[PDB]
Amino acid sequence: ARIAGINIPDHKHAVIALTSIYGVGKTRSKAILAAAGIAEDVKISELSEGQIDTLRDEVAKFVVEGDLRREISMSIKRLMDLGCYRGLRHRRGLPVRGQRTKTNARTRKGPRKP
Amino acid sequence: RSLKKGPFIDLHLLKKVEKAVESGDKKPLRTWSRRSTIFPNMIGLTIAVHNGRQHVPVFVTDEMVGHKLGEFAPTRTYR
Amino acid sequence: AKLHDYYKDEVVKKLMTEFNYNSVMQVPRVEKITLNMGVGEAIADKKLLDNAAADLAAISGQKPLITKARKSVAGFKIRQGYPIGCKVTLRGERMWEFFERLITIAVPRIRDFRGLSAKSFDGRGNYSMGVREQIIFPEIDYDKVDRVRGLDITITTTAKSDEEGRALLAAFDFPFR
RNA sequence: CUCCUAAAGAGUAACGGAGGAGCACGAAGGUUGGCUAAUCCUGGUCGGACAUCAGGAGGUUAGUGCAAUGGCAUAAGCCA
RNA sequence: ACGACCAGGGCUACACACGUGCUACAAUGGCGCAUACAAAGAGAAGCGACCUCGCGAGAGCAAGCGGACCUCAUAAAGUGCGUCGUAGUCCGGAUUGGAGUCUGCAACUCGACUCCAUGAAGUCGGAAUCGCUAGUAAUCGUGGAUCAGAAUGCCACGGUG
Repeated sequence: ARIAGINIPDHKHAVIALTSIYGVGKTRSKAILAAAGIAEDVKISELSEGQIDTLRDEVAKFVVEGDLRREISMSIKRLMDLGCYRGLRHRRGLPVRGQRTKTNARTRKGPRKP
Repeated sequence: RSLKKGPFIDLHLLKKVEKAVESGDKKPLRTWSRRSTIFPNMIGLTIAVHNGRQHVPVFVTDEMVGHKLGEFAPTRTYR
Repeated sequence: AKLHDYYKDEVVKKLMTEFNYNSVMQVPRVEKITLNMGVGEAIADKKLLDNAAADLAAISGQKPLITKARKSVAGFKIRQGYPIGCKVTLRGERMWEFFERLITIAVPRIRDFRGLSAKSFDGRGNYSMGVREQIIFPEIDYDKVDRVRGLDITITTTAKSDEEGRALLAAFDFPFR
């Protein structure tokens, strides 16, 4: 159905359906299903509404939703406004973690332009 | 990414910072220790960090604590 | 007429002293809620505009009014008289039964809610805000969604200034960031 | 065909100064009922200088199947 | 001084072009649990078990081993069961944010690794072009040199074939 994470997860195995939330991967999905009491191989259908309310109550413990997007934007903005090395690498769309820029920077640089 | 057994700072820079804060506002601190960590008692001072040829003036703010000094002095020129 | 009844008994006498009005007729009112859906891209195909207006028909229970282009402009390459968007104005209790339907259901649904702005006033006491998603309403089901088109909502009040305007919706517990 | 030359009735020439027409429409005709612009400002999902929405300013600076002139709110303009 | 010492920086840049590789685009596959079968090597400022703590990288304690004895060291493809059911997906892992570990005087430029989160391109590749004839190609792991740390490279080893 729908979760406190607005997003609407698909009707499939709960462990994989909960991954559709921004901020919930496989490990956090397994942890949510374990702390809630729901099996991992059960679909989102066949789940009572009282069980979805339980899943919401558990996902409320994590910062996983536009809130997390806001915290990531805040960190990158702090880096850019600080003017440090990583801030400059973020400003110019260049790799931040020491990767080579002579070749192979296509994820940060995008499609090549002559 | 240094262990959690305490941050690193060069001793000469540490003593320079204590002498600068105990003696009131001073001139920029000329240093070559780009690897030193910015500590909270350096907030307010402007440290001139070497970048290879010059000493780049860096006015320290509370948002810089935890960074290394060389993070605010680029070493390569690109236009 | 929940907030409608809540209007004539509660928010009038707190406002009557808040601005020290001499007559009850001086208190601001809420005339109409008009929902606009500017399609813009219906010129490519008009099969999508009818179902677009079908959504707006389900949000308020009123058959929408298809607006036409007032004049030809090539900047968006339309000739005057083309079906460009639909709209619905709501008055009376159908406005009220909708006015609570969002403030108590339309508020707690928007993704990454941060609260409404207090600066989005016309300057003479009328509020307007736009919702980006249409799946925020209970009526429109997520299963049946061909597009994610939003819509604008403006609040027409008899208030004379924004201060009297913001004071009225604040009495209805409006989220003001 | 329209304006000016044309000398405040009409008319008035030049290889004088400027523009148009050789159609369109069974509704763009008749009638009854209703309606009132341009532009700009402010606010507002995508939406931008410019789309649709709301409000204020403004008062016909708009509109009139087409040139110009004279008209047009009782609208001759717009809708059924 | 074109000699010598030092600190910091650079050799790691980045519109772009090429060579050589690794990982993929998936179902002859991904994931989960269970389980089978190697060879060749290295080790004393070294390899470091067992046990305890940690989600993990690792940490503490502390045997044995100059080694057919001890350690690295659990081979992996495979096989059994379950699931996914052709979707940019339970494919793919880039990139980025946060939190850490270890080496090292010191991980900013500019280390490796771990955890959480995110989830680019990519759905088999134009012209053209390469290797390979049998335990070969293809594919799957393992070890060593250099080395404080830093292998998708190099050199070697076996499994299926």
